Amino acid sequence: PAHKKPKT
Amino acid sequence: GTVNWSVEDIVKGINSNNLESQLQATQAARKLLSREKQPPIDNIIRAGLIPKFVSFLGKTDCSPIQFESAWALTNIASGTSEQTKAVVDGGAIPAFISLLASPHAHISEQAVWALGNIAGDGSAFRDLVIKHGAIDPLLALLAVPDLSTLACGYLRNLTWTLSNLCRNKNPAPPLDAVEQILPTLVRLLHHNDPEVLADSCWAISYLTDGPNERIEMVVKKGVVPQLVKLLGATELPIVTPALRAIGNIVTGTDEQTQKVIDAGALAVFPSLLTNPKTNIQKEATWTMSNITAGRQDQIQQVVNHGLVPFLVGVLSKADFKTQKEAAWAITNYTSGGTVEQIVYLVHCGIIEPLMNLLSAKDTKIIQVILDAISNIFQAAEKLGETEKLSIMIEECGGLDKIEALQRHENESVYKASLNLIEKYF
Repeated sequence: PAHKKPKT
Repeated sequence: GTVNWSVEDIVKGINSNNLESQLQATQAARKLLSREKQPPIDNIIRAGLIPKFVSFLGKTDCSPIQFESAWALTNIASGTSEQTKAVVDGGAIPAFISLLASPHAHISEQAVWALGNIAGDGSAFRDLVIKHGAIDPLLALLAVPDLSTLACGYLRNLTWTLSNLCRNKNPAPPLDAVEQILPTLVRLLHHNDPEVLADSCWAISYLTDGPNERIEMVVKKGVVPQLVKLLGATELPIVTPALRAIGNIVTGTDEQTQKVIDAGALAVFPSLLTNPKTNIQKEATWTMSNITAGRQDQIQQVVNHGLVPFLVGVLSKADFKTQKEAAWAITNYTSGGTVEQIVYLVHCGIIEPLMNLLSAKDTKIIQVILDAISNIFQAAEKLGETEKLSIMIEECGGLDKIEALQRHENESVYKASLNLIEKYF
């Protein structure tokens, strides 16, 4: 699963 | 508007002495940074904007600029390690932790999100977030009688950030931190949202990925029945981390493995070992290999649940990486099993698929299979049945594979091969 994720 | 500003326009506004102007420029930066086609993260960093963004986190009288800079910093922190480092170097960690207490749910959520990206960089930033004291305010956000009164997206983001505080090794998270987080994580593991459930399983899989003392911390919290329940879910995003956690656990002691069996995990494995997703079969077989490495009564559990034919199936036809795990499962079975248990294995048809895999170029799988043969011959010797088994390996073409492997590149392979020739053949 994602280590990091931006807000979109 | 604030749409499509230049970076120099953003700089000009943030450098004005005007808080409203600064707010307009920060929003403009947030919109640049929230575009999917290559956001100008390095440009924003090179313009020196991060310290100004971090100082805006503390402007309690202008909650809009708190939110906009929080969002901007979130998306910078979501980039490379160098980009996350720039957010950390700007002093953002204490400032986000203070924001966790904001009376504006969308601002505290944004702080939660940002800390998750920072902590998600690796163990060092993870432990820096913990040392700044993030865990107490995060857990306090989840201290409600019923989790389902929280906003779905807010609860999902908190679960995901907590799972990053449980993630990564070299080193694993601090023991005190894990043990402070675990009760909340156990509560999330019982929530009805599929995304909360997946990320909670992921967190548990991180905590069980280590030495037995770490596995024991989790198992002692009674989560294994819930893990087995989630193991049977229909949603593959839930099954995957649930199976990972179970497989991690059965790498611990025989007693920890027994708790997985007692909770009923073996009854799910007919479906797991035929699951159409390749990774599920691989990790289900890997899990099986560490159960057959256990006690004879635990091997007997594998027999009783009807799983040996399923191992024959995986060994007969699967992705090679799954077949390799199946080879391991068999060698572990034949290492610790009784003569009667090993005879049962042969009667289920293990010999021919085991022979066929002696054509693989993988040197480790040949060793593993050759070792299983010795174990199986050893059982036939305690019965005088060596001749009858020698014929079986011959009658399906196994001895062509064996009497050839004596001229193999690997020494341990050549040695076991000619040995099996000379002793039986």
